[PDB]
Amino acid sequence: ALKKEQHFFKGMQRDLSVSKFNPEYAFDAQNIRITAREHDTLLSVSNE
Amino acid sequence: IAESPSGLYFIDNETNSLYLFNGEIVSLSDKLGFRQWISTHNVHVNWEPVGYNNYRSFYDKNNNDVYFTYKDHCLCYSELINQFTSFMSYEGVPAMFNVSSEFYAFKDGKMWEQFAGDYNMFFGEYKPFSITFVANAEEPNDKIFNT
Amino acid sequence: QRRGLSNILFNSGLKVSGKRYISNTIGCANKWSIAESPSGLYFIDNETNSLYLFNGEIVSLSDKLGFRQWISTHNVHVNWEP
Amino acid sequence: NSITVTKEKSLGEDIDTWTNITLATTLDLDGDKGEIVSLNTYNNEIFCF
Amino acid sequence: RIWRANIPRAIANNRDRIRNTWAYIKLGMNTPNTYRTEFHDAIIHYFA
Amino acid sequence: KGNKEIPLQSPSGDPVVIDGVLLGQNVLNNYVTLFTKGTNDNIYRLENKGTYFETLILFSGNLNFSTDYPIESISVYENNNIQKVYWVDGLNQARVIN
Repeated sequence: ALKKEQHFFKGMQRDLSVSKFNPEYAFDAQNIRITAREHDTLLSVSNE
Repeated sequence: IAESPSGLYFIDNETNSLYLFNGEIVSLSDKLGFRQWISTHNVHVNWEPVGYNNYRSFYDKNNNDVYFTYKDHCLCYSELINQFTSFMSYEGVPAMFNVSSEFYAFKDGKMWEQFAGDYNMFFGEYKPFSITFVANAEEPNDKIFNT
Repeated sequence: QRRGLSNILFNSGLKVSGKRYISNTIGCANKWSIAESPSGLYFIDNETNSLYLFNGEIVSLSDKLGFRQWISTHNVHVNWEP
Repeated sequence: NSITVTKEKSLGEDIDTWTNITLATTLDLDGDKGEIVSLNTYNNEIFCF
Repeated sequence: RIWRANIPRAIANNRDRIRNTWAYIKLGMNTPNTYRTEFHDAIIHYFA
Repeated sequence: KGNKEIPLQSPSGDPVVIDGVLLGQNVLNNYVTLFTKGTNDNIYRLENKGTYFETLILFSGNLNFSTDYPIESISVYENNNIQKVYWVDGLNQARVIN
């Protein structure tokens, strides 16, 4: 196509206008863990 | 109110904020953008085990996770990164506590050892996981979202 | 302590004054993981799954340098014995 | 708005000081903020909500 | 999904465009209504 | 977002009309105490129920009150029965009300 955009997940953020949201955060997440637990999955979304 | 090495996490219903006292009061909800979520979920009624009405804050000593449980959701805050992680499927659980070097929870008259069963199986039931993220790149421009 | 770390105020007139807690929730449970050094006190807390360093303020070296998983997967309740 | 304080536990061959409440060392907070919702300790200091 | 409004022209002539080094731009609702109107941002196109 | 009127119903349920100009308020814990002037010099106690204010008229007389001297108050909660509201004008003596 024409353009792209990369999204990382440093945390979960809310309360911010959709026009001005930050791609580094997730708007809403259910049963995930972003810290490395039982495996080296830090800064990578992983299960509960 | 949940004690931790980092401070005292308490939720004030009067001011609609999730504070953290560590010598100075810091509003975590304002800092991390959760004013609306707490402002829309506050109630005057005090917490009691039969019906969750206000929040019930626990603390996972083994992993530095703070769970602000509610009657229909469980907002998890991680002190390792100082960020809210997810909306956990641990709602309506009366107790969540550490015994020695393991984290435990008590629901429906039984003790459930946490972080020990099969993935995506909470209290014997399968709960889904998801992640939502706004896609607004060059937001003045109108875009066709494709892949 | 097993879930505490205090500073025993002594000779700060040689009388043993009261104590002073540095952390009410963090404390070493295995005595033999404690190593003294000029930089501080390196101890491993099995309760919290971290490798701390006390130099006036408790700093989690495992979290700082990314070793949470390695210690969380290698902890045990049993005390050290030769 | 009132906090009673017991004696320091002797940890010697006598009674448990905590069970013996005499109300001889009370402390009253301001009544125009509200009732004492919670008492907590953090790093060698008591904090009252 | 983007609004675009032609900037008014001077009341004195009704022909001259708003030509100046700067200008005050004021959007508003003055008709009775009960809506929540999120207003994210506004781009102004000029000719320099 | 706009405002929503809250009816001032008495404990019997009848409407309670407030006399006139308000000089000051005071929220103790959940009781709002109004010091209003008008034809008389009134004091009210408003408790927010689910959808209405349970209004009581604690006094209706001639406590000399002026609009040029509004009210400033401090209110303490000692117990269920001793709930006081100390208030002062710039003109009259300091007063108390349970």
